[PDB]
Amino acid sequence: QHLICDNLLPGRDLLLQTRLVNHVSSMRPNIFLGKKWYYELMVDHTEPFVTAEATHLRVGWASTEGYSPYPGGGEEWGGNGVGDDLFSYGFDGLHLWSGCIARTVSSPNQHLLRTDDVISCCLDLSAPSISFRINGQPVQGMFENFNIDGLFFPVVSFSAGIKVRFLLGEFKFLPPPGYAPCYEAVLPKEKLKVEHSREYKQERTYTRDLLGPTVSAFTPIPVDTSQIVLPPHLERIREKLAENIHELWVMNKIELGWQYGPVRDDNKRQHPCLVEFSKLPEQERNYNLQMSLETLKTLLALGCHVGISDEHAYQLTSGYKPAPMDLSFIKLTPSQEAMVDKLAENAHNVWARDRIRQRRNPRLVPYALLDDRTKKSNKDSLREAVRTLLGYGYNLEARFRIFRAEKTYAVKAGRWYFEFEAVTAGDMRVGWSRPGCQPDQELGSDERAFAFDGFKAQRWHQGNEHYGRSWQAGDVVGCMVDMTEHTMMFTLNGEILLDDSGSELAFKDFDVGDGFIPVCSLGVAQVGRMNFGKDVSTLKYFTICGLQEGYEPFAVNTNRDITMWLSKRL
Amino acid sequence: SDFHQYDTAFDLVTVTLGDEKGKVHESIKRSNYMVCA
Amino acid sequence: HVLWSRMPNQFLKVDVSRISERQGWLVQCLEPLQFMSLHIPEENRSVD
Amino acid sequence: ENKYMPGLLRAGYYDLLIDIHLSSYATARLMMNNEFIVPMTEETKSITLFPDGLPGIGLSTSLRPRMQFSSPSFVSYSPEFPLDILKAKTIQMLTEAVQEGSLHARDPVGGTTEFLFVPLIKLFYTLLIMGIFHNEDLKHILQLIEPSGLLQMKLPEPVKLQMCLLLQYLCDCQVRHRIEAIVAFSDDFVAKLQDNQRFR
Repeated sequence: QHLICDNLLPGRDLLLQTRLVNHVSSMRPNIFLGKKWYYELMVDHTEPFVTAEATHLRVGWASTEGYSPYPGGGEEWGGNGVGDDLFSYGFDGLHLWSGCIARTVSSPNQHLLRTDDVISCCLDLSAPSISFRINGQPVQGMFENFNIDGLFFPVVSFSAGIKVRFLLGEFKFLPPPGYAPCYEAVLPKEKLKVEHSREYKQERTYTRDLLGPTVSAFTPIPVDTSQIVLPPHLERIREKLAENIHELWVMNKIELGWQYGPVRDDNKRQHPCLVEFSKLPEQERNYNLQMSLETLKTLLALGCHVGISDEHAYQLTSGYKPAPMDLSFIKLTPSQEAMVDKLAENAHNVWARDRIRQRRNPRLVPYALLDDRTKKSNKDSLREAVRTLLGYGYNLEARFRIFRAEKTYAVKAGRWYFEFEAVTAGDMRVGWSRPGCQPDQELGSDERAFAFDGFKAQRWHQGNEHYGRSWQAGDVVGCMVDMTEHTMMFTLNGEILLDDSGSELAFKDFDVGDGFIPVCSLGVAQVGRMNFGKDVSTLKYFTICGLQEGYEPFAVNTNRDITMWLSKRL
Repeated sequence: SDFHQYDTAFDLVTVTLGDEKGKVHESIKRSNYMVCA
Repeated sequence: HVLWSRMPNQFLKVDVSRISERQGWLVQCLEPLQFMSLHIPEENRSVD
Repeated sequence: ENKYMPGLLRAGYYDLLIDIHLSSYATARLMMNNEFIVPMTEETKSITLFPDGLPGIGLSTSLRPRMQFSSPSFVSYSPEFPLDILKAKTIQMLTEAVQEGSLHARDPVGGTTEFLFVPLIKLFYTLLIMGIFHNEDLKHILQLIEPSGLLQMKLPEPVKLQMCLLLQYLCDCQVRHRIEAIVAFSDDFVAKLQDNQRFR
């Protein structure tokens, strides 16, 4: 018995060695970053020992494609810093992790993460300059040469009786190394909502519902318009368009009390380009001549035929007053107004590319990601420019999740029930399967799975078979195996779905093999809940159909929850 | 063992130290990992 | 061994008690909760 | 504490906590529960013989040698553990098992009712022998079982086998209490009798 030990047990690697680990809670504050970036963090409570463990408090960065923090379910005892996309920091003896490697960069404090410290973080775009600070004291620059795919985000992960702080802006402390605060990318349309990081689950009111998996260098670049040839057939109509685009721009100003003046001054209400398309020369009138040529070139950029289909065809102002047409009565097509958004996008990205040189003007982003008010002035220039083409008669013509319950409850006898109350619609394959279903394949795409893509209405044994209905957001699906007469029934809010062959029984005349497992799927970004008894009153349509036909909920059996499985994105 | 990159590719990793400012403290490591032709 | 794309993994019956805010972003998780976890040594990775 | 721990694994670790820690002092007292060597002290003199029955009357004389636990240290003999943290968990575990068993849940914690009950009661019984559960905890165990319930239930084969051995020390607690009583009589009786030994 001594001899069994020494040859086997101190070696520690032939047996399956084990150790308790605190449940790593991972987070993220909603906001992707891909310029030089910066954020801050203060600690409020730690409790460094409430277990027989130093309670962890890791701070760093991670990518979108990569870092799926399944809780403690990756490499050696899980957690933060474990990934090659993870670069964590902050602990008893502050130093970092990279692939969970506790390399030992020193500091002017060597102090534990306690209830007092202020963590100062940084990152650059295209420069991998990541180095953090405690209370604004340099911690000896660390991180270099890492790839950038997706957009990096703050992470902070920890587990004890902890409250801490971000500081994003509502700061308390901010030196400028690198620089831009993290409040700068709150802008686009999204508000901030801090979440639990990538989250196969979420804990809700009925029981826990299912989210999976996700949907993922923002530099503004226009498409080239100068390498596009306009024939002299179209140059004359373009100069007719440039003659129309100049005087409507003259009419666009003078409604606000403007007038012609040689001094180019906006406060004095005098502008040098309100006098005619002919009298302003071809560098002063080329603000309207070249912009109507490059618009019809950008029409030929996106693959559109801007050609002769029809023959080309009031407030008195203070210096020039013609009368072109009636333009907004002729209705633009949806392909034509989309090109007006394209002319708004292509021209503004030229200015965003030209202001790469020129710090950091607040509209230095692409046209799609900026706010909708700067989108109004760029579209209304190109929506009226689209009305000059239709007014003159020129037509413009333009992975997945797998869910299954506990294999012990691969039920084998009787009439059983569960339900699928469904929240968001998409690829939602719901049903039953034998335990031999490879989650490595897509769901329902074999002989061992009896599934039902709820939305799109098609049911799944060995591929397509249409059936039933497609559910609306907030419909209970309901699945009903009869183990005796080997049939399987579907409902939709307690309303039994008929075959396209003419019967209520969905999957009919299988054989009971090795039990059957309750099975659902998720597409790209869809949400669903699987309630398996436990609260028999919350079975919303088992009361209608069910109790009558003698079906069984799951947790009539149990007193515990059913711990399901999913195939990881990892 | 930490590798979850299911791509058809060359994708991936160096750490530096400091000496209270640095001044070198550069060379530590490279792997993540390895590629030939 | 081949890096196959996906194999089943647990629901992890109890995980998180997260709390956060807007004006100051007061991040908070409370309950001390642990794994019954091992690691297989010779193809090293950790499972529970 | 683990519920979603598998059935096989449940039985193992419960056996470890016995075999790593409890087993040696447990089997130490298995021999000595049949020995019954008692002093003639005042606490031995007192014991009542009766409720003025109850097996968990802890007047707790005759020897039954004492466990002495060495802390796990690598500077160098019975490995030490939180006995008193553990004992409260076990009553917690039983009432987690009895109540869920009496409401007839077919979850059960291991996967079968075997692994639900057996290696807990084994852990209990090994802990029962070792002279723990100060004598209001055992009254709670009798409230859990007699009731004056776990024993009421249908139990499978090796389940009730373990309950059988469980019940045996309970009968042995009746036995020692009667033996501690009869010494309480005889110490009083011989002192009367030694007077009658010397009227001569």
